[PDB]
Amino acid sequence: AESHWCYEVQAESSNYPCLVPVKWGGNCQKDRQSPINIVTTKAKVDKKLGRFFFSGYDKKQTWTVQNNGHSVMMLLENKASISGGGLPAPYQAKQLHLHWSDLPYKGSEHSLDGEHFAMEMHIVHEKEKGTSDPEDEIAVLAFLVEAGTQVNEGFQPLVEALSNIPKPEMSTTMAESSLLDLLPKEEKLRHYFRYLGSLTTPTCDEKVVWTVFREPIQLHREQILAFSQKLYYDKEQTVSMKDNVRPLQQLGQRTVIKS
Ligand SMILES: CC(=O)Nc1nnc(S(N)(=O)=O)s1
Ligand SMILES: [Zn+2]
Repeated sequence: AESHWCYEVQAESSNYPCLVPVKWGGNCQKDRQSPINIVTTKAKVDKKLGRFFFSGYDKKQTWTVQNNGHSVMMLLENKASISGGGLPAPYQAKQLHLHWSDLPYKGSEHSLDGEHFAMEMHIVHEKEKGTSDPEDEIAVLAFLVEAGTQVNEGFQPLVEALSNIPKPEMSTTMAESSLLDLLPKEEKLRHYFRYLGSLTTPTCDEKVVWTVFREPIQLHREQILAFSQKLYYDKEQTVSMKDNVRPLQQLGQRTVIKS
């Protein structure tokens, strides 16, 4: 490529040339890409999609959180894992990160029935393989975030940490907190959508089994704004981190199923 990959907002907000999403390389131009719009009434029920088992999600830890230049990322270091959820194996948690905007009607990568949410949180896990790379090497759990007036206390350790990592490659330690602190109530997580796709940043490898939960996380408008107010794409701090969102891709001949 002739320059570093970026999101559209970065190219629009700076005179420094970068490669916008439609121009991304790697596998980004192949035909099983993510994110997608989900028509919820067209997704077929698959009874084999049962409940998830979240392991290590309840435990209070002091997570390392970092600005990687295109998101904020918690390092999960195999300290959590998942099974069930119609998955073919257990998966080890690697990192958690987010995509957002600063307007309530956009910020998520996926849309449900043409509606974008204020943020989307991705928990990235790796497959525990056997002897028999695969289409489902990575399991990403996607949670949509709806802006409101409810202060989400569970999110405060993360939101407070943001002031400490404004620039790329900066890391800090979050106050004691659990992954469940960040999620909707567990019982609400029985309803989710499932399809096979890609990572949503270069090289956009087609190795992700996606889960998009129906239940949104409720976050106060100003907790969401704290992301774009405190974070930057560059050490120069010329472009606030927001609209770190890949445009919608075509489902093509794929099928979306639901629990
Ligand atoms: C470092 C790493 O895990 N790569 C990721 N790239 N895109 C991802 S996402 N947005 O689809 O969850 S994760
Ligand atoms: Zn992501």
